Amino acid sequence: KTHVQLSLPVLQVRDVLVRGFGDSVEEVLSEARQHLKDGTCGLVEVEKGVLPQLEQPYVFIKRSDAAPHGHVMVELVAELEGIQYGRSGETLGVLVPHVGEIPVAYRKVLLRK
Repeated sequence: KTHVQLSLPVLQVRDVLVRGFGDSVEEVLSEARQHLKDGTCGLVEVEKGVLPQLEQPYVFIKRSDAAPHGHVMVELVAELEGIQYGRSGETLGVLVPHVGEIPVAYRKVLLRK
């Protein structure tokens, strides 16, 4: 399938134990895609002071369309030193590895895979 319905656990930034996917734009996008497929991917909602608590490069999920079965359509955009790799809509949050942190909510997304 070109798209996969996912429910992403929403994590508080101060709970997150692994604060990024790796060390290059290509690696973080790769790792994010693998974790999204394996159901081992969390979402941190971006507010004032969140991103400097996480590791660059960042992986964002961004709205790709204006929501089948409640799932918002999204795609991945990476960022390193203020340059983004991809072009998409509004940020729903930043992706991080999920290693058993207790979520505060779930974000239903339809991922262009």
